[PDB]
Amino acid sequence: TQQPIVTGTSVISMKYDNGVIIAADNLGSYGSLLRFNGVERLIPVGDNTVVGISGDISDMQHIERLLKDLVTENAYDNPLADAEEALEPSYIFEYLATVMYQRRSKMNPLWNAIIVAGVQSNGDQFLRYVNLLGVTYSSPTLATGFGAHMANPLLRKVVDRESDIPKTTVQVAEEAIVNAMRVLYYRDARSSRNFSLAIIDKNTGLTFKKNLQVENMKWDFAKDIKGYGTQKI
Amino acid sequence: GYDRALSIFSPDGHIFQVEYALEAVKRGTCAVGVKGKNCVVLGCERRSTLKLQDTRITPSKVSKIDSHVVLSFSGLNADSRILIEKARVEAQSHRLTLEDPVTVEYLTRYVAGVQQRYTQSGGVRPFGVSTLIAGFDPRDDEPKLYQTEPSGIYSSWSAQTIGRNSKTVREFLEKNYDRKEPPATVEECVKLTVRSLLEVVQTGAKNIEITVVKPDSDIVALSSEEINQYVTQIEQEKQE
Amino acid sequence: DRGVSTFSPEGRLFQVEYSLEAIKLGSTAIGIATKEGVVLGVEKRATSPLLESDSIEKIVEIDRHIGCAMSGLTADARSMIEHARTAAVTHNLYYDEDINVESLTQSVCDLALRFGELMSRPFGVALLIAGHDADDGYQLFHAEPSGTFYRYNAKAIGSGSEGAQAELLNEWHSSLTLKEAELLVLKILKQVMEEKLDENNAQLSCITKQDGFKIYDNEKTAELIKELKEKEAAE
Amino acid sequence: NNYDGDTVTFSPTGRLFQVEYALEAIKQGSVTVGLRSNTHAVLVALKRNADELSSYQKKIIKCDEHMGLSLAGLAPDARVLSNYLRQQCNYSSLVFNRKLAVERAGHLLCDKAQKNTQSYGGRPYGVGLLIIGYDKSGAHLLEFQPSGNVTELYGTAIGARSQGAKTYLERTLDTFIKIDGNPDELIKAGVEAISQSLRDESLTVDNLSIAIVGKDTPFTIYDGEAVAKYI
Amino acid sequence: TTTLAFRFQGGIIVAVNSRATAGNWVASQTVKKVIEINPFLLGTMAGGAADCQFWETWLGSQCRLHELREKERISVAAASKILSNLVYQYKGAGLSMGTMICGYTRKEGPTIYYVDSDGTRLKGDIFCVGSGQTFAYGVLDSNYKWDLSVEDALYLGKRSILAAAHRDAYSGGSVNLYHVTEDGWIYHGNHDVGELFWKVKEEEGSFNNVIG
Amino acid sequence: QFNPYGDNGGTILGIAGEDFAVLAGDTRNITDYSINSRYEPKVFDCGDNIVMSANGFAADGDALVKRFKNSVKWYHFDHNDKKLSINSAARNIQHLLYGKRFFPYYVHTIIAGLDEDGKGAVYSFDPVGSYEREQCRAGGAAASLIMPFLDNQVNFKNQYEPGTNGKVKKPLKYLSVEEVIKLVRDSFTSATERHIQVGDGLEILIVTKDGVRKEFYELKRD
Amino acid sequence: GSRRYDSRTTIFSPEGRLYQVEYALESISHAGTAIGIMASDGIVLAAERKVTSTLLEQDTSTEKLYKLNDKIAVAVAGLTADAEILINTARIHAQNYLKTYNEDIPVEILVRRLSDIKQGYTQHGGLRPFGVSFIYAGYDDRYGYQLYTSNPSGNYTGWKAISVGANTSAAQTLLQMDYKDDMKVDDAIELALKTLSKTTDSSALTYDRLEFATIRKGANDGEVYQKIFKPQEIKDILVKTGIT
Amino acid sequence: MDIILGIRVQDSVILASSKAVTRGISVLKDSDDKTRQLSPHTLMSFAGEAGDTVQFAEYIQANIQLYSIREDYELSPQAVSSFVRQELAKSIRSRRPYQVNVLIGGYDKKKNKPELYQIDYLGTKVELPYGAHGYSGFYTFSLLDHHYRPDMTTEEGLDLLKLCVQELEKRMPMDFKGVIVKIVDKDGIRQVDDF
Ligand SMILES: *[C@@](C)(CO)[C@](*)(O)[C@H](CC(C)C)NC(=O)[C@H](Cc1ccccc1)NC(=O)[C@H](CC(C)C)NC(=O)[C@H](CCc1ccccc1)NC(=O)CN1CCOCC1
Ligand SMILES: [Mg+2]
Repeated sequence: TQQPIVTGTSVISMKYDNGVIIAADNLGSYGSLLRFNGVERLIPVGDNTVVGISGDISDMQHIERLLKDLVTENAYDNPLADAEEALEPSYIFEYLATVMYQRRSKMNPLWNAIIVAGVQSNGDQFLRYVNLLGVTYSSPTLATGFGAHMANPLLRKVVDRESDIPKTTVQVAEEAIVNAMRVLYYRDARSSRNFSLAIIDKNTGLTFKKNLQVENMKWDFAKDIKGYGTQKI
Repeated sequence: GYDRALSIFSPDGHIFQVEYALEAVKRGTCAVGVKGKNCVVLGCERRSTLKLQDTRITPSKVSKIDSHVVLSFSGLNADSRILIEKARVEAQSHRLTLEDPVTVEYLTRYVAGVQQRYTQSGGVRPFGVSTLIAGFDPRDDEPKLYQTEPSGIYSSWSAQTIGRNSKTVREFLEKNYDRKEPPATVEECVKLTVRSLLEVVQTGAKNIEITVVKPDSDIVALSSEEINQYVTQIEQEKQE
Repeated sequence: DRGVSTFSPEGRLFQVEYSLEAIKLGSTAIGIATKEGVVLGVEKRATSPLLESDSIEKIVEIDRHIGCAMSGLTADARSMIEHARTAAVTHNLYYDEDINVESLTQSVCDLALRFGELMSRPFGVALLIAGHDADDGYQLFHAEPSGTFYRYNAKAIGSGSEGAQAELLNEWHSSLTLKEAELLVLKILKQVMEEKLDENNAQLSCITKQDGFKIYDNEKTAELIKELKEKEAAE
Repeated sequence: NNYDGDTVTFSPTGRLFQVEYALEAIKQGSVTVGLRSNTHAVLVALKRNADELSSYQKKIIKCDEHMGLSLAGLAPDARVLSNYLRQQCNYSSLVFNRKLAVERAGHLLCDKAQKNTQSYGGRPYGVGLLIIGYDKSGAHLLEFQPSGNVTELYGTAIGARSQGAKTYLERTLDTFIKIDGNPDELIKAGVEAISQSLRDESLTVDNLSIAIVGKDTPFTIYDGEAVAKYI
Repeated sequence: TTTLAFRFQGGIIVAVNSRATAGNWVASQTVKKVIEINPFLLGTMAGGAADCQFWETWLGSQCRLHELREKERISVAAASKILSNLVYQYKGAGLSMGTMICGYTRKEGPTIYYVDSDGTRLKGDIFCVGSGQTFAYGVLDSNYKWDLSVEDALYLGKRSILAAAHRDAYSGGSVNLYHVTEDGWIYHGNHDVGELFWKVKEEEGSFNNVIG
Repeated sequence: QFNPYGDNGGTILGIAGEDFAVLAGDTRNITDYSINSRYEPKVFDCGDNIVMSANGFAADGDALVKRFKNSVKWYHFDHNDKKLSINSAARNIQHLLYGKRFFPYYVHTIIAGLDEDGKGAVYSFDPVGSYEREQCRAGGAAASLIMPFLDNQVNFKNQYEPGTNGKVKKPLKYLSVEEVIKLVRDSFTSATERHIQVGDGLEILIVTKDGVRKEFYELKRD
Repeated sequence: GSRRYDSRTTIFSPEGRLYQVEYALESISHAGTAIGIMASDGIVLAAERKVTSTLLEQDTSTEKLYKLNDKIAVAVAGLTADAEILINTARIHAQNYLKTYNEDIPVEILVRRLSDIKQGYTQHGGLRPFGVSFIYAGYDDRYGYQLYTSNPSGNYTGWKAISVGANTSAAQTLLQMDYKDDMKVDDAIELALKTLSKTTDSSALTYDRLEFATIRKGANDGEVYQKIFKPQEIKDILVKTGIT
Repeated sequence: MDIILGIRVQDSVILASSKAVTRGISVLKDSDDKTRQLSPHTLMSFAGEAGDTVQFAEYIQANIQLYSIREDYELSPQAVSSFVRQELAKSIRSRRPYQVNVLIGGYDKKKNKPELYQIDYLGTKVELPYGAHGYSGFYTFSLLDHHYRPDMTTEEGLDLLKLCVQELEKRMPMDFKGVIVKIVDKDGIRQVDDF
């Protein structure tokens, strides 16, 4: 039995024609206090997987270490560690999903919501979710926390089903992700303007973008809003 | 824990520790079991090199396992107490779970199983004991007499003897005991048991113990005078 | 002394090889498998005439569809039978079905090598496990203390095993009836036994799909013995 | 002599005699052959019987859909080791959704056998194994020895008179390695290889045992009338 | 549930309904609440479905092991006590079982043992267990006599379940009958309450509360 | 306080024919008022012509299916590749479920296949292992909507022969695979209309002696 | 491994004897003789101290005779250190019985349990047996006055008069000669001392080389008293019987 | 389980125990014997939590019977009661205690005296001339205080016991379906069939 202390908010992601995109802001909240601002919640595993984590940051750092150790362990007595017997997104996910469910079954969970985004060896897109309960699901778009409520609706307008994936380019997909991050900044009280974004493409590989900012925001209409009903001045 | 495999096989296929446990039984005082038509009698030798004994308090050779089953033995006396205790506990445990007292076969099978377990468990030696287990099953009037030995094998006997000079008394019983017509009465069964011990014992004074078991938990041990009457009667008939 | 789980220079486990010598001293047990059933027969071998031979239990039921005969240090077989019976019933509980004869034998043979320095020594008893299942039909297995089991059409174990096995080699064929198999066990038992064979010092049993595992009465076996003697005198 | 009482003792020349005696148990065992191409891997095993009334001891065991082995020596020890492989293959599937690499399979067996050669009380395994499999890096063949030594090979053979089949495969190396996309021809090469280890006896229908695994072929065993094709 | 079993001149009658509920939701109307343990032994099931179903099939395994080891059929007393000692080990853990172990043996004769999850074990001639046990008792007690015929006894057991099936909301579905004799148990069919109620109403002239 | 359980919604349906059996289930995965996936299968081919679904808490359902699939694998290893009969699978699943009697799998489990006589079989389980063979069973969120409809259409309950004064019941008979799939599709479209956790897609697995076939149908996405 | 150095204490000889038990008995046969004599109105315990030195503190010494409870005492023959381990166990067992049943432990029950412990060391554990033989002297309301002996085998027997330790063969013959059933305590006291005086390996039997104890009903009305004799009390009883 | 009474008179101990076994709103049985014979001259009645009562009684019974066989000797009522108390005293600090209250009626053959012990589930032992467990005491104790004499015969004790049962049947809320009465004396244990 836990309670989360330092927390990370939404992680959003979606599939596009050649790969997957995933994003998450760089904030580590401490209740209502926006305590830590340089927190990286996207963690690459190899050159083909990115694990995005929300929830308790201490448990996130624990998972970082597990993934880091997983890469080390896989390299042992493995001449093909950087080739055929390299870590796949599906291997990394199933490992985490096994851990998450074992921990919830011991009534001592890792208080997180995780999205494993990557591209398999055969070029197939991988995008699957797992949380503190051990619950897993996959979808063209996946989001945690407020992202589930606000981002998914926006991202599903682009990729509403499986057949929309080949029709969606990386430019369109990234635009939707960046737009969703802006909406979350408007409406999620535990979000920050600064965020990280990662693209895993089957051709161009892993592109990890840091220090992005929400921009092109609409605030001007606020000046016209006066009072809460009758007030004219 | 002490783990050593003490009971092990030898090149010729023998477990010497089990066979040496039989030698301890062969050293022990003679014990005989004879079952009649409506009873079983357990005879036991007591060596007479021990005078100044207190027969009131000295552990008796025949032990009650339950109100309807008895156990005599030959071999190491200290070892026999461990088997008797385990058997008595199992007897009460059976009544508790099955709501019925043990059969003589079941009790024998349990005791035999314990003896066997000590022939292939690490850190222990076999029991230097062979037992004669006798009695009557609940609500049954058929006499039961079983034998066990250190190896763990057990079997039913019309009449049987164990201990020192047991081969002599077994020889006697083999020609004197008729399968077609066993001892019809208690007196006949006791007499045959005493006769068989008189081939080996020495004197029929305080050397022979007799215990008679009858159906429905009717067990009684004979006194010196009662046994001596059989000894006196047999010797007078012998001089012929 | 020396370790219990030690290899000889020839590449055999000393204790396993010595336990086999103990089995050669044991009373004879013969099994014959047919398409109408499997027959199991044993030499009781009472050490004395006062011993009530009917108490000698060297043929044993494991389940309704599986039977078992033994030879060697027969006291060692009790825990093997106990394990077999539990394995058989447990499998029925988990899977609502009868358990395969081979799977049962494998379960018993897993105990065999669980000794060392687990129990202190190998078993000093060989088992003939006979049974029937829907998949492989009527089967006869020989389970040794080495942990090895062979399936057999016919098999003899015990003191007169090599003589009886040579006899089973000639006599066995794939079209044997149950009645023919019964007489064949009695015939071969009478040849290798020390004392003269009768209903009291020898026991028969069989397992059939229809009636399951059955140990024969002394009255039934006595008639088969009488039938056997008449047929040999008839030519 | 004085240094063969247990596995924990070294001889003056640095030998482990109990491990060597365990190795001797393999030499007494019935011959089995392993060989592979780039697409498939094949096990061929000569099964042994007690007599004409007995069955023929099964030599080949399946470990996963993509892996399995053949045995030579103590069969119960093969059952223990194969069961361990089954669990490790299975652990890899459940936890990582990943088929176990044949090389890791060998590393795991090596390490399991080794622990039994350094500790008091235990004994070495008395069996040699030929593991075949098809994983993400193609076809594989491993030779396991109870000393712990595991070796990846193109082909090999273990058991009694295994030197005959091993010499043949050493000659045939360049031929059978290129039998790609042709299961039956690779088996034929294996059946001809094991035939070089035969004396007085020949390959019959209930004597021969063959197994195969490959690119689009799960690990499957052939016995009885299914191997009559290759005699 | 409603289950009953009573002892009489001609042996033992056992009758049960076949409904299964998850609150007010009627989950099943075709549940076997009698477990055939062996040819001379039966077990009724009331309370937790899984608890009863699991442990009474386990009981049959233990009864089978007994007759293998002892070369003799287990007594009803010993069988019931294996189950009662088992549930007693789990006392407080939350098992819900109200069972009746019915059977015949030579030494005992026809015998019924009530066994529940809080460790109670009672020998008796008549028992009714389940949410509708009171309704069954009412009919059964008022019409019970030791000198009932096998025909009349079977009907009373069936009629008693019907009474409960009618009044108790969590009882219904169908009636399963059994008769246990010196020769063993005999199944006497599955009787749907849908048809049985009207058949009984018409023939017997009872159930006047209901709109005919 | 940490609650180890969750409700992932969805509903499943198993119907047994004469020489076939179907096991259907919607593909929607939810938590509270949110949709997690519009296509997340929860009906699986487990081998030996057994199809299985454990509806309720997905994490427990996935674990159970995973364990049963593994049980089938080991049944082959230990019993000479013997085929696991549907009745044997059912009993095995009871022990899997009851093994966690005091920390249950929060799922309604249904398996379907063919019995040893070749006839269609459906077995349904409660969360702790009580099981029963049935012709018909709905499980999950919309089970209460679907099940009484199945009683009426599959088992012909409350239907009497016209003109017989409600004395002669409508006779029971096996349905064709075509008629059964109609009932499945109509059951799920009706459930989708009136239950918020049901929709998106419908995946049916049909089991015959030839094997396991799949069929997919769209459902309303609101 | 360690197998090399294992003596195997709990095994049989080819003749069916327990090596270690036999050798423990051989050890005990060199220990100072201890005699127990049971009379109709009490019990006597007499024991010879092992070759005493003149500078040994005699009055505050306990080598042979120990008290288990108010009703039971023991005479020791063998390793004293081994005996004390067993004595403390026996003392605890007596108190467990009293705590459980609110009744003083029957003599045989205490003897059996102590003998069962010894038996254990001969059958399992791989440890050497206790090189000790006891003479138990005690009273209870069931059998009255009782004498028992136990030895390293764990076998115990009841006696009217018995000796353990050195020269038991000679001592038992002398006891068998002069003992009779209607004997009193005061007569038994004399027999015990006379027997030691003849069987002793010393030149002459003196007070400083003896331990002595009685268990009488000599207390006031239906109650048992244990008397462990003081040096001066032994000196007096030795003169009173005409040994010195 | 509800009503268990005990009366020690001149030459015997009389135990009366209710026959009703109730679960919920149903009297499941009306002929239940809430007692076990621990030895030929010792009888223990019991009452309390369902399951625990019989499980405890039979466990004690087995232990006493084991003792009797081992020593070929009958334990005194005092010894048995002390053994029982210790078991309950262990129990109360266990993970799950036995919730059982007992009366032990016995005849000491060595003293030639009847003895009645009352032991509650905490392990609280008292020797009494008359005893009761549960709500029964609230009526019977005052009644026995008045009518009881120490030199009474067994027949007088039974009449005194009838007076208690009548009072309980009049003022007790629950129907306990009468009592089984058993007498413990020098000749052992016997049951009164007509009460
Ligand atoms: C009469 C019919 C009613 O009392 C009988 O007593 C029967 C006994 C027969 C069936 C053997 N008892 C029941 O029907 C019994 C009543 C009950 C319910 C819950 C707990 C104890 C007793 N019903 C059950 O046991 C049902 C059987 C189902 C219909 C197959 N099972 C459940 O209710 C399950 C498991 C209950 C449970 C017990 C112990 C631990 C955990 C769970 N629970 C659910 O199905 C929960 N729920 C149902 C709705 O769907 C969402 C989940
Ligand atoms: Mg909807």
